Amino acid sequence: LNLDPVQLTFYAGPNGSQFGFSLDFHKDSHGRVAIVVGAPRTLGPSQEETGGVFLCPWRAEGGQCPSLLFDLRDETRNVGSQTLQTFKARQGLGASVVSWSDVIVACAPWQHWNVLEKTEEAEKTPVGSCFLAQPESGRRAEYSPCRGNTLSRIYVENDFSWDKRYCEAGFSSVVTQAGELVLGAPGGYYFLGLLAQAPVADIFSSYRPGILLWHVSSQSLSFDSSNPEYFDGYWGYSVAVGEFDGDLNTTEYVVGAPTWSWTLGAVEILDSYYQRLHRLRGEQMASYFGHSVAVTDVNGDGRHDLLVGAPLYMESRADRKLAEVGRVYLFLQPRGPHALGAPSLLLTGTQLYGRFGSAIAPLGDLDRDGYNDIAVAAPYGGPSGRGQVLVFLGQSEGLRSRPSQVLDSPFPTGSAFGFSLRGAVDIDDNGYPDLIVGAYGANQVAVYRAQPVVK
Amino acid sequence: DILMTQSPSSMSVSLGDTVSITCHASQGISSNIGWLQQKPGKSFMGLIYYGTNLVDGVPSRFSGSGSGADYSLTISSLDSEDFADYYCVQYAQLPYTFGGGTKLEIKRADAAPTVSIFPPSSEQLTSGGASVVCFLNNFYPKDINVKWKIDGSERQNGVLNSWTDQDSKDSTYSMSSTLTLTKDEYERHNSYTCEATHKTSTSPIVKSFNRNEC
Amino acid sequence: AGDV
Amino acid sequence: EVQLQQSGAELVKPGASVKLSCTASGFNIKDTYVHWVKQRPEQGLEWIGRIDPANGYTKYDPKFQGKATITADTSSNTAYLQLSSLTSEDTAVYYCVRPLYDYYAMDYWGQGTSVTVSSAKTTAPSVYPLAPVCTGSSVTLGCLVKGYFPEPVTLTWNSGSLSSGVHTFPAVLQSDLYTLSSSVTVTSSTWPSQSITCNVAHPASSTKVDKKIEPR
Amino acid sequence: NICTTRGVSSCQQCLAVSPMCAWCSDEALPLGSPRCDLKENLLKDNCAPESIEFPVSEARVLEDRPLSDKGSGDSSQVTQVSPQRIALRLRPDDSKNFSIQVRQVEDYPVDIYYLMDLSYSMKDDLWSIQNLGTKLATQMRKLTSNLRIGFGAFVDKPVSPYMYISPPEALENPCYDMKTTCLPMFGYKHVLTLTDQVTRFNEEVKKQSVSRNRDAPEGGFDAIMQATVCDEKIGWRNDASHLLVFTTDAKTHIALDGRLAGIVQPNDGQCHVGSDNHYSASTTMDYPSLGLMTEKLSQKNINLIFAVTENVVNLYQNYSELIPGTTVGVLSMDSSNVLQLIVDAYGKIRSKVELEVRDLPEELSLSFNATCLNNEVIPGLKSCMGLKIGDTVSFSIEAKVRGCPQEKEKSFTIKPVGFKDSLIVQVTFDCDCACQAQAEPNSHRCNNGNGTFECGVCRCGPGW
Ligand SMILES: *[C@@H]1O[C@H](CO)[C@@H](O[C@@H]2O[C@H](CO)[C@@H](O[C@@H]3O[C@H](CO[C@H]4O[C@H](CO)[C@@H](O)[C@H](O)[C@@H]4O)[C@@H](O)[C@H](O[C@H]4O[C@H](CO)[C@@H](O)[C@H](O)[C@@H]4O)[C@@H]3O)[C@H](O)[C@H]2NC(C)=O)[C@H](O)[C@H]1NC(C)=O
Ligand SMILES: *[C@@H]1O[C@H](CO)[C@@H](O[C@@H]2O[C@H](CO)[C@@H](O)[C@H](O)[C@H]2NC(C)=O)[C@H](O)[C@H]1NC(C)=O
Ligand SMILES: *[C@@H]1O[C@H](CO)[C@@H](O)[C@H](O)[C@H]1NC(C)=O
Ligand SMILES: [Ca+2]
Ligand SMILES: [Ca+2]
Ligand SMILES: [Ca+2]
Ligand SMILES: [Ca+2]
Ligand SMILES: [Mn+2]
Ligand SMILES: [Mn+2]
Ligand SMILES: [Mn+2]
Repeated sequence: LNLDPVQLTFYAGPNGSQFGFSLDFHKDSHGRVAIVVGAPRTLGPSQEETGGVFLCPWRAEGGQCPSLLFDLRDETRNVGSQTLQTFKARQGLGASVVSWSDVIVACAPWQHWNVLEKTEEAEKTPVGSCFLAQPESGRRAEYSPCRGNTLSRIYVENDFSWDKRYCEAGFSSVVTQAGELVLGAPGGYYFLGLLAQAPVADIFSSYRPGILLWHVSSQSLSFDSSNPEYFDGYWGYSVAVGEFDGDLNTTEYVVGAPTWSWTLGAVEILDSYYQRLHRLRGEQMASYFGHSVAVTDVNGDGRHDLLVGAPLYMESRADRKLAEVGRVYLFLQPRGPHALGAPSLLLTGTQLYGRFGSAIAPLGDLDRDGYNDIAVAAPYGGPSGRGQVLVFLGQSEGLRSRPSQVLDSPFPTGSAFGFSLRGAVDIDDNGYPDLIVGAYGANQVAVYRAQPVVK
Repeated sequence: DILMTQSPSSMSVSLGDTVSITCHASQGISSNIGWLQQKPGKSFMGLIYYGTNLVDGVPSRFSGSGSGADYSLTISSLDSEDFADYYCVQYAQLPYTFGGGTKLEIKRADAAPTVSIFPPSSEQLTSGGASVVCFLNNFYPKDINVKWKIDGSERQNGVLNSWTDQDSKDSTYSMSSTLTLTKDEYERHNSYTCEATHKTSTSPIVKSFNRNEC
Repeated sequence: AGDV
Repeated sequence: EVQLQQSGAELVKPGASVKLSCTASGFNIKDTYVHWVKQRPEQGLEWIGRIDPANGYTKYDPKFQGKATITADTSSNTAYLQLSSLTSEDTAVYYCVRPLYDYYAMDYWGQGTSVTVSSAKTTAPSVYPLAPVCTGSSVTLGCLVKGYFPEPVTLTWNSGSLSSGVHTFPAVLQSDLYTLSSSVTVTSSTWPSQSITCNVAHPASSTKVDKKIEPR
Repeated sequence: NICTTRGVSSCQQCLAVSPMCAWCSDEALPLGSPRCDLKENLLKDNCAPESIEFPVSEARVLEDRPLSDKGSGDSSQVTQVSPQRIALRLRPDDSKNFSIQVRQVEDYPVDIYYLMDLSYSMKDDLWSIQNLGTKLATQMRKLTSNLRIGFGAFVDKPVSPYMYISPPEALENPCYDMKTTCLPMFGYKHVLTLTDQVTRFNEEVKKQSVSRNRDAPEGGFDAIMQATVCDEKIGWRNDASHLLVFTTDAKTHIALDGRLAGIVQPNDGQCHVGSDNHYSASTTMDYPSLGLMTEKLSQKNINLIFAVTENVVNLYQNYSELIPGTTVGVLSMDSSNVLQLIVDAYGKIRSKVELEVRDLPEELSLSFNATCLNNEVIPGLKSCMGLKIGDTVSFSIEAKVRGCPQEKEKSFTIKPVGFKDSLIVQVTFDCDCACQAQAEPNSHRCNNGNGTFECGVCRCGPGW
């Protein structure tokens, strides 16, 4: 409603770096808000794509940003009559960033790993990795829970059970208020998908450079499954957290499995022990139901509500014809211990191939009416097909069926404007929450400031 | 197997000193080394891992270093507890192999030993055996040599020695030599002697006694 | 399993 | 906190089989590798082998192949080391070890299990008094505990009354039987004026003999 | 009375009242005679026959070629829709009707592009279809005398994690870690352009071999796109039934799955198969969506056939419902019965006749009564089912115009789905009178130059 679409702020990065593929707000020790941006194709030392992370300070005019430096050299450790290897080429560092406290977590979902023992090997596979940083202090740390030292032959004998060689940890990420990092790994357990949790404080205190393989006793990974319903479901394609069991001491995880049950797609709510509390099934096959999940209380009843995006949903139209537009589902949490019923509201896209639902960002209370609001991206929507972000306002009955505001893309075609979003943070300190939008196709980030309501 | 030459085997030092143990490998191990501590009469404790990284709970006065095949543990400002055994261990290759070990002993001024010889007891002789005991108490350094003699001639068969760890509040060592013979063989001879050789005295300290005599 |  | 409670000391006969344990406390045994290390005074430290309790796969030093057999049960949260066809060289203290963070390190150690191999049956000690020879300013007496098995034996003077100025030497194995000695020094005005007694106790045979030092 | 009680002002307003109204432009009309009445009532008041303005909604044909009996031979001069063009004339709020006939012609040319999965899981299948080219055409010869067949193969995106990238020998031989040998991995490759020489099919198959990849799903949809949008390469003929046979024994990758390989760029729907006959956007462009596949299949008029094993038949039977016009058959494990199911699929394809309308004006609305089976009329239906090759059906159509539009000349089309021929309806909206062509602007009769005299009455000229 009251986002300023006239005077935007534009940050930018190297060409072809996909700057803006991921972003999040970041407050230092003094509360000074910044913007961390990921560029998963930034050039490395050997003029080869390795990705990178930038930490943009707030400036109403925007501009260029400084790099948040990480180690981009391949590592090797000969130990235990084995040879450990890390390959950061094409790793995609910055394919997902998230901030908590004064710490930044940037992940490289396709960092490869291989263990050599004489003539055998564990196979070179993308286990993924996440780089953690405390910008003010300069501290650095890493977390790669899916690394292993088991050889290829062993997996074959065991029928490829508990195979964490293709996790791609960091594909999605979130951090609980308590400080527990949760990494989605849609390739874990032979493309079933796993989660991996671990306290940030324990990641830092247990990391030392060069070790490559170290223990984080307090971590907690999810479990394999012999169920064909979970096969090739990419469990962990998208992750979030919230409160869905009433007990405020526990933190519940939300996970997206967009190809679950033979591309029917689903999303499950769990506890910190990965025990499924609820499961929400896709409405249509190959709609990628679960591509993006969001948690926020939209009806102002204290209870977090769930929002799920199915970017490729094909709406039914006249003469028995289907049109890919996308869709978003709203699930309101019921009072006390009760299951989440049918979706309270269906938001369907308009622009063909627009992928309405490819991202969903809680905005907080934008118009300050007491109900939290959201922003839905259509990276290829709008009458021009350049991009579009639609703001839906909260209300007692859930959400408004129609958008209060639409943000058309200031970038050219192919910018993927809206592929990433983030809101609910007041960056200019004017009392209203603001929205940042990424456009990795144009290597830029567009900050929308929220102004007092005009009406 | 990789060999770990740990030197020195022992060193006598005082509190507040700064000492450095070394560890040499038969080949490169690229910082894949760990350092251990074993206080006397107790289990082991981890000090260092992967060359330089301290184990949690370890004082900062400890510090590892080195590369290739030569590494070193360094203790700055020695403390009373730091006097103990220390070992290095490589895990670059299987099987893991340890070092010879190094014992940190307390240093002090030299001191001669108080020799004391004791003939067999009445109870033992009536049993059919004869044991002569020669105690060498309170001396420093630890290096010492004992020599038994029967009728002036050396005897080596049937001797059982036993040393003590460095005593606490005087930092001295002690020893107990026991020559065991049969009652019959003990009475074939008259003179019995134990000679002590220490760096203190160029001439050996001697104490003897005569059987069938007081 | 995979490609089998 | 990580602690490795190993089993109590073992005393067996040559040719038998023993099985040591290493229970984990404060953590799951399944977390990390578990190594076993043999320690002897002269030979020093020797690495036996390791085990990954999660899957059960193991590695051994080719010196202990056949002799040592490492296993682990995640249920009881304990790891085991079995030694078959024991001998005298198998007399050593055995430690179970796991790393802290590094996958391949050796940081945390148990208290250790002492193993003694001998056909020697339980034997009571023969205590003997040691009086000086028929003068100086200070006199030195002694006591000799000879021929006993197994260890240990608590030696005291005057039933623990006389503590300072005493040297009790470590025990030594004299052909499948232990031998021990102790000495004490006082002034010439203390002996034979003040009576001194050697108090030795052997819990195994349940014998506690005492001998008063008599001059000659 | 409805034409008189409305009290119209001009000839134009009179016809807009009802299709049965008429107007009289006669000078010698009585004093108080209503000029807007029935054609019978006007002639009863001595109105000049020429002065009657009474349009009638007609519907004559222009092109009425006869339905062809044999689709074989000729330079694609086959007719399967009749009539092909008709002129339609309507008046405000009126409606006229017309009929159309469609025939599923016998002996119509057929193209069959065989899209074969050649992942390692398709090991056993390759041997069974060794002589597919010939054992086929023999059965197909009984439904068409002009057949062409081609062949293409697919595996998955040759990029990690789908592809084995270690050791270096695994790139040239993905079966290196095993005891055997196989081809390097490949996304999609064209092998044989559609040809009437069947022995070219057999001998091209006999030189094929499987490859190997890591994940059970396969990039078969990447190959459905290219085999559709690369017209000149595959060789689809303009006048022939297009059959694209998709063979696989496992699940399939879909849109947005590529992100597990770093691929985020949507599918552009364009051809990317060069002279090397290999799909070149395989490792840079995401898999296609079902909506994008439906667009090109409908655009290039391709009929997709999911010839899959029974362990995934329920999966592709559900996809087939999101891609209208798609059929499924059960691959008997070793592709032994692929032969029979393609013929059963082709019959299933040519057993339906569903009409489709294009470029229909906002004003016109159509209604249909289908005549399928034996003269069985089915109201409110524009599709037939249960038909055989050679059968013929017909439909009764009525166009109901609403008001009178601005443009008096429009034209729409009625075509059966998948068919080449179509019926073109040239509509003409007649809501004007011929007397309007010869009006008197600023006439002396109407308020002394301040009006216009047309069709008898005095109209208020422009500007008032
Ligand atoms: C391809 O597409 C088909 C068509 O949709 C899918 O088949 C359906 O699969 C779903 C999921 O397994 C089935 O849903 C279940 O229905 C059961 C009862 O259905 C009855 O009624 C229908 C008609 O009313 C009949 O056709 C049917 O045969 C049955 O007689 C319920 O018992 C199930 O409920 C359970 O699960 C839900 C979800 O968690 C729980 O909430 C319930 O409490 C309960 O535990 C469920 O609702 C559906 O019946 C299937 N229909 C048909 C016609 O087969 C295929 O799954 C799909 N497959 C692939 C590979 O694409
Ligand atoms: C389609 O069939 C319906 C009958 O189901 C026709 O509707 C009738 O049309 C006649 C015209 O002479 C009317 O007299 C009837 O009142 C109509 N019946 C109903 C129920 O509406 C319709 O005309 C046919 N249309 C076409 C295009 O064939
Ligand atoms: C219009 O309909 C009538 C009966 O409904 C029919 O007889 C006539 O043939 C139709 N007109 C045309 C042009 O087919
Ligand atoms: Ca909770
Ligand atoms: Ca709520
Ligand atoms: Ca609001
Ligand atoms: Ca603001
Ligand atoms: Mn396959
Ligand atoms: Mn198969
Ligand atoms: Mn595959």
